[PDB]
Amino acid sequence: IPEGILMEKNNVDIAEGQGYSLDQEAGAKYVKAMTQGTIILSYKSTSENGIQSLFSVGNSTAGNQDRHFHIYITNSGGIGIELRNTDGVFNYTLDRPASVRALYKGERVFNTVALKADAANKQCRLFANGELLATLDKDAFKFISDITGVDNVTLGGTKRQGKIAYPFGGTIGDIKVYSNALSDEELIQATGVTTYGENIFYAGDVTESNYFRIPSLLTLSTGTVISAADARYGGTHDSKSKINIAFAKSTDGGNTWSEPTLPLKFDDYIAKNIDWPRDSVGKNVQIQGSASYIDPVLLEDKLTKRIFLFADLMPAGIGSSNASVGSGFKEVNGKKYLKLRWHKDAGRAYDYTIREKGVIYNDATNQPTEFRVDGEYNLYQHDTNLTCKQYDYNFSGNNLIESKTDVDVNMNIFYKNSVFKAFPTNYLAMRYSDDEGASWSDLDIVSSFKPEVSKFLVVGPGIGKQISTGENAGRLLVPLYSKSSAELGFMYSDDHGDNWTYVEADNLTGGATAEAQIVEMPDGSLKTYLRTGSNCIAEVTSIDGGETWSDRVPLQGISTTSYGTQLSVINYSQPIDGKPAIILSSPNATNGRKNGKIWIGLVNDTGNTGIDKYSVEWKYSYAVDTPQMGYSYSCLAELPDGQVGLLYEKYDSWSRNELHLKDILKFEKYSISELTGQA
Ligand SMILES: C=CC[C@]1(C(=O)O)C[C@H](O)[C@@H](NC(C)=O)[C@H]([C@H](O)[C@H](O)CO)O1
Repeated sequence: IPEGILMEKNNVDIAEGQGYSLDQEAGAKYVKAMTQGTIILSYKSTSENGIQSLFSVGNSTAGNQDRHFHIYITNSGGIGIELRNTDGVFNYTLDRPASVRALYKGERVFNTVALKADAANKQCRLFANGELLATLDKDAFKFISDITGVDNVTLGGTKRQGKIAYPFGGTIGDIKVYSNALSDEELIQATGVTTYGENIFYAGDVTESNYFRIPSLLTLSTGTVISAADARYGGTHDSKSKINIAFAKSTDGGNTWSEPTLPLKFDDYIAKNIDWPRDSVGKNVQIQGSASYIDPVLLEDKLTKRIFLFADLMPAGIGSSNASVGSGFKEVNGKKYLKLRWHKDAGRAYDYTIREKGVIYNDATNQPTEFRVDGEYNLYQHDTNLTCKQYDYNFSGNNLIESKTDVDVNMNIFYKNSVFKAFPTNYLAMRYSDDEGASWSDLDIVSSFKPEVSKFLVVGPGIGKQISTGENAGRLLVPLYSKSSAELGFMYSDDHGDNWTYVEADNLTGGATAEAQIVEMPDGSLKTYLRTGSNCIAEVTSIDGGETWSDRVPLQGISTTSYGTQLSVINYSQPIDGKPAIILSSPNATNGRKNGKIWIGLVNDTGNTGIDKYSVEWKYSYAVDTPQMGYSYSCLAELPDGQVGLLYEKYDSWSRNELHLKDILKFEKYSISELTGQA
């Protein structure tokens, strides 16, 4: 077998289920005997077949259907390989879900992939569109030379007992087969020739997080576009993990983004890039003793130009599912204060409070203690800052070891090793900025209003809303949801963010995940669209600036799942078809988070008054990709030009098979012309 390229073919159209024989190529005899090597190919799939082999080499004869090697893709964007010679001899597999796409802006696009079988390092590596997707190490390295009775080299399928299995349909732009193992750098470069959309946050940036989730995108009145997202360090798991909130901005209409910052973060556990295991056991493991921030909301007060960032604040080892019932506050002298437990007191004895100027009081004696906290909630004993050892986390087999290091960090009331510990329920935190993120104010815990009967009261991620007209013009609103007397709720402010008031929008006690977003009607009334625990998105209306809301009404015509997914709905500044318009984003499948679509709803005045004054006609729907392609949480924003920006999760964030994937948060832009099917 010679060194270098054994075979190359260009522009090969393959009819679905037909395949294409490469048996008469000059180098087929070498390819059928490869001991190692590299395969790189450019393709465009036009088929909806479940599994589609791009390239294969194997034994096509009777009873030898498990003797072959193939690189394949799935209609849901997965990519992988199978190296087989019957299960008793060997069956090596490697794959990564949501690695390729099928359609972009209405047309089928090319993806570039590569497999590297490195004999010297006894390792296999998969690449696609400029990214290293997965790695497989084997002590008993095997390749094509190890398959018994190889008799074919095929494009677009795998020959099994004389039939074309895993049928591809489309075009193989180019394929190059090398007997040598090219470097990872060469493959990143080669496959990086085809990319779609862009990343704002990514594995390797200064956040030091390998994973991101829960997008927020907002264009400011100044033209600057800002964004935020969960920087999920310990895999893509929800809280009871180590998560910080990342932030970035664009001053050129969303073309390039700044170096990300971490406006909301904890230091009890180190922030580091770590590859979370994706095996059936390790994938379920999550960080146990870390405090975190989760689910961001961005909002601008157009009058003052001030911006706000809200997020849920989870004490050490807490998440919504295990938060304790209670407000986390205690009323003394008619004023609500954050309550604390001295580490040497009884397990449930919260006998202290943080009062004026952060001074901690002994509630029993009503006398100040020798401790206090600053605007960051870090402890001080007699003006000396307290510290504790930062933790690190590493896997030893399937076990996650969380151990103290030698690094000292400031002791915070939300940390597990703090001398004074906060009540283990969730909180609502916020910071404001008057310089578009160059600096943020002190930590403001606004959840003193948390109902004492509630398990959790959290935010509906995305953006908030400021009323632009009517009697309540100027009012700031942020959507909330809880497990208490009400499910859907809101917090509003009439003094530009200085103080907030909580509102219960219903009397549902089930605690379903009612994540919602708010839109304003022409007269200042409001309509809120929300995820529900039923098979539909609900709509509620308010005629009094969000103080009271109508009963939930199903949003007719827009399909969803029973468990549901967060949605994004925004106001658009110009009329569409001459009418006021709102734009909605959400996966459209009835099972699985996939088939994302952007809808345009036109506001019509029915001629009635009150809650029934307006009716929204969802006139247009725009499919982002093919039906099986993953699409989860998202956030829309009207960019300074006429475009609509979209920051979304391009994978199924609910699936137990798609956890811990890197670089799935993508940013794309669409014109109203495109969105209205008008090309
Ligand atoms: C595993 C994903 C949970 C999540 C969701 O995607 O449904 C994401 C979101 O971040 C999360 N929020 C909090 C505060 O935990 C919720 C939540 O975990 C429940 O799943 C409610 O849907 O939904």
